[PDB]
Amino acid sequence: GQEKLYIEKELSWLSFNERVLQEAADKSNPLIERMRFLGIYSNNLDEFYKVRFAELKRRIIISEEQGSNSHSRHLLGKIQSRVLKADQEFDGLYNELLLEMARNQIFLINERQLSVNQQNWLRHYFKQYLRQHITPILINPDTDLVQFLKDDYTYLAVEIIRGDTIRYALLEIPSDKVPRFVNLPPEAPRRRKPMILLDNILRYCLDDIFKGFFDYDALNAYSMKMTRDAEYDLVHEMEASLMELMSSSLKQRLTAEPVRFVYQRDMPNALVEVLREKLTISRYDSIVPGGRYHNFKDFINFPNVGKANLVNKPLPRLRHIWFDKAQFRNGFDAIRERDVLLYYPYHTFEHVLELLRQASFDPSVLAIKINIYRVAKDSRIIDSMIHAAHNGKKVTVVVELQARFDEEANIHWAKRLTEAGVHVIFSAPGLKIHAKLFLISRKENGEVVRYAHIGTGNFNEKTARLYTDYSLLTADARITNEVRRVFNFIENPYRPVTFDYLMVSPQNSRRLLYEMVDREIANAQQGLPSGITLKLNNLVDKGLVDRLYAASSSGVPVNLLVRGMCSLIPNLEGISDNIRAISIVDRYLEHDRVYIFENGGDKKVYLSSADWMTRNIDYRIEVATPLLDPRLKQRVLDIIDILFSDTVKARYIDKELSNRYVPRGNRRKVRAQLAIYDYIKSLEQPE
Amino acid sequence: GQEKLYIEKELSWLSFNERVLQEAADKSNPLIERMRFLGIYSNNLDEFYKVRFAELKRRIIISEEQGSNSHSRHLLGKIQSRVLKADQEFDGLYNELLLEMARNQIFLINERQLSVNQQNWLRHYFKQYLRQHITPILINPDTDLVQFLKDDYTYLAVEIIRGDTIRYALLEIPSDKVPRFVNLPPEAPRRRKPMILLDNILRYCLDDIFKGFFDYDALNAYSMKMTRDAEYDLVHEMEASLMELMSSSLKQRLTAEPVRFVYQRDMPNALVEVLREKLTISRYDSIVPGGRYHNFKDFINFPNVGKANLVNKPLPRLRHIWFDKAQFRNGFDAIRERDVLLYYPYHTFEHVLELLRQASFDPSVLAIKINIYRVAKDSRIIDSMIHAAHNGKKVTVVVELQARFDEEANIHWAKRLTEAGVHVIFSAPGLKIHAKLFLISRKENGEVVRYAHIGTGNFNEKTARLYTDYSLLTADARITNEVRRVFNFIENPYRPVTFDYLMVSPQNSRRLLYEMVDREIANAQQGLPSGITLKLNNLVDKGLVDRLYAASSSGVPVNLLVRGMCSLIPNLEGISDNIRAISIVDRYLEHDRVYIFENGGDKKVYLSSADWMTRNIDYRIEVATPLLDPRLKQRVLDIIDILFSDTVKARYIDKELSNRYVPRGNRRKVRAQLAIYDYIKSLEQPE
Repeated sequence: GQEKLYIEKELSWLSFNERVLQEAADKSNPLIERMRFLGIYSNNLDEFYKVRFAELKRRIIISEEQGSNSHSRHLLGKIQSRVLKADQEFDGLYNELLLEMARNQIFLINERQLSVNQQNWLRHYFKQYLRQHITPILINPDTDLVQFLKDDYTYLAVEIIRGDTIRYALLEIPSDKVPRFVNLPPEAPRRRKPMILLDNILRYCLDDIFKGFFDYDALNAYSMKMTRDAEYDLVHEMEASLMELMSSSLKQRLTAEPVRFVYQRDMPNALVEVLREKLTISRYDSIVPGGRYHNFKDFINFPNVGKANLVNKPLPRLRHIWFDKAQFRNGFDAIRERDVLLYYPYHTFEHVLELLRQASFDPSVLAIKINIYRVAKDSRIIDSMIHAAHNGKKVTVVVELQARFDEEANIHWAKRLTEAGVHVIFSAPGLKIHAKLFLISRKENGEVVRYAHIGTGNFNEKTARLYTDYSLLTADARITNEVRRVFNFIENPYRPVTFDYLMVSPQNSRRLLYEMVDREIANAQQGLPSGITLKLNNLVDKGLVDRLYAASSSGVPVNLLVRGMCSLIPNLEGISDNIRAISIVDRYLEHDRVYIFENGGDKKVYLSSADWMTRNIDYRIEVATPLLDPRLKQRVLDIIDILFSDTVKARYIDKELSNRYVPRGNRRKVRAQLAIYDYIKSLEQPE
Repeated sequence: GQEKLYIEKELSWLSFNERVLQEAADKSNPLIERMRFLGIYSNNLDEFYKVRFAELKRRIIISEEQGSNSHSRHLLGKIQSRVLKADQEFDGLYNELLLEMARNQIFLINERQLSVNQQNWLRHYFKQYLRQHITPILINPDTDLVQFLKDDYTYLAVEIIRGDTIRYALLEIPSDKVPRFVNLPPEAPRRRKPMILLDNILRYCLDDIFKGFFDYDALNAYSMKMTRDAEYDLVHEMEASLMELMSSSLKQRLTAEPVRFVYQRDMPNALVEVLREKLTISRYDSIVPGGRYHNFKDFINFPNVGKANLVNKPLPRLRHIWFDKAQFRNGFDAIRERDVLLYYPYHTFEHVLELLRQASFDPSVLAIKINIYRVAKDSRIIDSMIHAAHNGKKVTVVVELQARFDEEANIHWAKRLTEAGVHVIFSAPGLKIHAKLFLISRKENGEVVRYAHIGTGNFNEKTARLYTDYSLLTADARITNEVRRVFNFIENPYRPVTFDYLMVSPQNSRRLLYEMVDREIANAQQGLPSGITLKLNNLVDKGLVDRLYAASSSGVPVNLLVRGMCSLIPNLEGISDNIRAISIVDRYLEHDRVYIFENGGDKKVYLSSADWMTRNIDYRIEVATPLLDPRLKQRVLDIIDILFSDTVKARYIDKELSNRYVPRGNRRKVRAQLAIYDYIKSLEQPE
């Protein structure tokens, strides 16, 4: 190690969540929206430790065992140094925001700050609404918190003192059943909006919770929280001579998933100890003191007790007028006529859902093939496939059984189908189909005509609204056959398969990408117009990054738009002098990755679902589509223009991880995510 | 057969549901409440055919096979003659009520009566809300409605006409997902409240549902509904030499559960035929034409678009102040102090639920035994038993696995418990524990003290509110030990067991009842004061009835209050000259049966859960409790007084099944179910 050629993705990520914090600070966002961001920020860091950080640990360990060769503990340090520095910054904001909220007449107060009236109000409220959910868990020598104790929940450790006697009991903050923020009755000026945390209501009612059956001189409560690291598995597909030589002392010290125990700073050491034991806090397990509150994630639902101004105004999802043209009898005619490209959340997912409902009873529809990844809870699509089954249609449904977090939510999504006449097909052990396709075939007088759907993100009717994704609808055989192939590839991957238009992970990808970059590089070494323009969530894969460094050094211009991690360092004398990269963190979540290559003058524009990360190129099922229709190719190009024209949310990506905001020169003030809406909105104006 | 000594229970029942209809007619009830009654009436008759009537069939058949000896087909006739006569009466009311509703500015109109504006309104409404739930089921030669077709749902059979061509398709009225009554926008006077049936919206949009993929000159829709008879099993416990000799032609013709097919009168015979087949309508299956609408049961939720007046005013459930007395530290002290008797729905079930939540963490609570019959969906009691488990408490839970209709809802209520430390105990094949007890033991300084709960109805937190039930809470060992025994009896019934205070079905009952009646009879044949006063839901059991006839003829006075069936004929010269019986059908449902015997002068008062019906005395687990506390014994006596003092809802029971209303002589105007409230209300006034 000498002069960083790339940026550690884990550090790049910290910087990414920091950009998220900038949203909490950014005064241009409504007050309540900023509060909620704090929740996003927290929930992210939460997943950071549960997954990505736990992953890094292992790698650094896997390194050790027999041959660790990366300045790992120097990175670990940098990591927690950025985190601590952040935590103190988080603390600043929360304070600032608390003040600001008060200015707007809202007051998040604690049990000690109650009025000699609200007190009597709470007690009543508690006995009439909360009590039933709050039942002491007694800590006895045989009680084994180990099991029944809820993972990631907040608990209140109660200290029951009677003389030199001390009994211990737990109180679960029921954040699931009851709202975590309760509005107290306005003391004097009816203007004020006072609220208290559910945690502090309990803290305030400890006596009413225990006096009925316990004798004590005093009661003390301290909060604590316990979290387990995520599940491992995909790291042995390299441990050739490693996992083989790897000693049992390391397999046990690598498989065993640790436990993090967090407790309020002033919890009497005796109680901490009591828990250290009851919670099997062994060697590899972590014990950390700190704070009265945990689960700041719960701020993602901070209610809004002010005027609408304090909250973002919801944009109505738009109908793509094309589907409505009276010259179209139905959805299949609209698509047969022209390739249709929808962009969520500006458009309603309601079209794809209408289409699928049609195919389920349209006499001409012969079959339907479609995959169920991480869709919305209890899909309305499932019901449709059932109808199609009941109406004939050869219905084929692929269900992957292990996503990133929405895994066990597709192990039930099956026994049902089969019974009605559906051919169900499960993905291998832990394989992820991050693409979301569906193929529909229908006898259109004599001939069979296939209509496919290629969706960059997933069928989640919840994902369309917080995420921005594409949805291509086509009858173009060039693309149609390719989707058909994809589904075949899934059912029988043992059989050789090739794709001429789609980029399919992990069949081509690497090859298909290297090859496109290598061509721009070629045209650049010939002085022709070249260009690489990517819009990804993460740019990390070693190979792909170097491939870009190469493009830059060969004169090829590269414009990146990565909202998350970016191990690529832009502006490196002789390495990446022609690579400009920014990040836009706004309301919505980018779920759509694009690829745009100059390819001489005839630009190739791909809509993908994969980030330039190793796991997305070589280990999961991903799909990227070229836009054969120049009309649609253009639309995507405009949108990408609005994006790179942002001067409100865009930030620079530098080898300094500064997250500075792109300055608006004499150029216009643009906020992509909003301009994008007006762009779409203008497309749906009566022809 | 000559001079009916008893009344056929099936006829008595028809008369009972007729009393229910009288509620729909009774102008003293708010308009919307009367509408909803029509639904009750319908839902009842619905269950009448699914169960009781299907049961009678079998008996009459079981009679046949080798030896049928009851004027069965003479009864069948009487049965459907009362039903037809009723149906025509039902029709009258509905019409009258429809008129009355209009007077109040409400108009339930059909698709043909829409305005040339609401039409355009519906279509829009349909495409934006209903469409997604309405997907044509195409009827093809291979389609087998047989399976996937929903039982008891309403379907619209659509006729697609194109030349001399006719295609058939089904449309399911989605009463489960969408409200069955939609409010249309007021045409001219803003006063009017126009609404249409969901069935008729479809009927009106047939074109918008099919034009997209079908070519036709016309579309016709006709409603139909299919119902299956309930499940059989408890009739072979007598077929000694019967079931044995019984021929396979009868076991097959007796087990096989028929299917009832109902269709709109004018459905083209071709379509009826199409369905006769698709629906495997075999021999024993029933096919019946009639009406545009089915499922009148859906009227139990008829919305109220008028002023509160049109709906019954909800009485707030009262706290039993006794549990609140400051001299009581907790629930166990209130009960240890005095036997506590709660009467629902006047009181909140909230006490029993508070008590159970305490026992789950009260250090002195050692164990808890309790049964899970037909409780409310996802019990809050289950969670409590889990805590108790987690807190030590030897928790024992009995789960019967087959109730009358809430059966499979207790097959899941288990795997959960065991895991946490709960001793689960399942009831035999099809055994019903219609009692609802729980025993709690707690070390009260040295000694162990048991507190039991004896509930006449079930733990259903839904049942407490439409039903009127008792709930006795006591620490009296005389009763405590007896409950303890009950639970033991359940766990090990193979072991001999005896009860000295509780009436337990089917251990004593018969004996315990015969014996009490026989004693009054004795005191009556000695000129002493005797009396039998029952409050039941049904008085049918042969033996018990004759036992009463005997009491009457021996001079013993008998006062019956049966809301449902009553095979006993009151006022039979020389048979039942001293038996006065009435029925009160009001808002609430009687789920509390009492028993009261004069017993010399020292009256015995029992609170039971069993009706005087054979299945409740000899085949199910029932529990009746004597009221050892004279204070509580008195309260029940007052309530029973208010009841028999009713002169608003009380009806006479006669051998004419006239359902005449008890006339208010110069006596006061009383409405028990309301007076009962004021009685309780007065008991909870600050001491």
